[PDB]
Amino acid sequence: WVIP
Amino acid sequence: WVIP
Amino acid sequence: SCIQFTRHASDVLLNLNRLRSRDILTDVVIVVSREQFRAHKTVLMACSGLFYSIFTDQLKCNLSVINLDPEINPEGFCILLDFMYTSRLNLREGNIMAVMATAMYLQMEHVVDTCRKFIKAS
Amino acid sequence: SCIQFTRHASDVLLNLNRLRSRDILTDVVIVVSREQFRAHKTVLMACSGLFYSIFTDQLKCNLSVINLDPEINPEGFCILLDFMYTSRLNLREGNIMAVMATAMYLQMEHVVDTCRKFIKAS
Ligand SMILES: O=C1Cc2cc(Nc3cc(Cl)ncc3Cl)ccc2N1
Ligand SMILES: O=C1Cc2cc(Nc3cc(Cl)ncc3Cl)ccc2N1
Ligand SMILES: [Cl-]
Ligand SMILES: [Cl-]
Repeated sequence: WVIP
Repeated sequence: WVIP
Repeated sequence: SCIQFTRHASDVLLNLNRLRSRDILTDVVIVVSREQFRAHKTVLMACSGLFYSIFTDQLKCNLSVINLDPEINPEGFCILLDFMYTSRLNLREGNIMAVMATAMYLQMEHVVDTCRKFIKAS
Repeated sequence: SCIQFTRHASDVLLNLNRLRSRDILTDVVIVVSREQFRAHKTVLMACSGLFYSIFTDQLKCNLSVINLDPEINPEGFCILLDFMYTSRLNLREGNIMAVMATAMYLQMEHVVDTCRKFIKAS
């Protein structure tokens, strides 16, 4: 999971 | 396009 | 010896979401309490262990309406349906419990994992 | 303020390809000369300008069989259908001309672009  |  | 187009899967998902927003080729309505959500059975199956089981059933595969368990929160379902079609999860302090519970019921293991991690941190 | 799961789109496409290999929820047969190819209309639309136009047509959207132009090569179509479901293109010296021609007809602009580049190099 990432910060888009 | 890439070499997978 | 194939070549690969890096953005292909993302572009496919983006176009499937555009079809969903325009209600094109949607073949099922998911009923969550009073709320109704139109979708594509194949996308639901690709994202959820529960929908995979439902639509591979020789009888349920032909249903145009699926009613979820009355304990399921429509907002939690909406957030998860958006994630299915975009890879983006709107996880907030006020919805995390309903999102984790809905993801556990829908059998969306990666969403359950990030919810458990975010809850543990607080 | 969403979070994003990097592998989600690829995992969705992988599961849609698994459904295709097992002939699950396929809703159309594409006829190319004597050859028949089963697929999901939504995936075909998401990948091809031609299938997007066909299945948004109020009459053609309901057809279970689509016959392609007799000039279309079944192998070129097969290579492109595999690319739609995997992001992987089996581009070879012996098939590049048939693949480019089929991609132009199907309106798959990124495939047309790499075919033109690979032809130019030789
Ligand atoms: O967390 C999850 C997400 C998920 C998706 C699917 N859907 C498929 C799985 C396979 Cl092997 N082939 C085809 C499909 Cl559509 C099943 C279980 C789960 N669990
Ligand atoms: O090279 C290409 C690939 C492609 C895909 C699609 N399919 C869509 C486009 C839009 Cl805007 N919304 C929904 C869909 Cl399914 C149309 C044209 C082309 N050209
Ligand atoms: Cl997931
Ligand atoms: Cl393309």
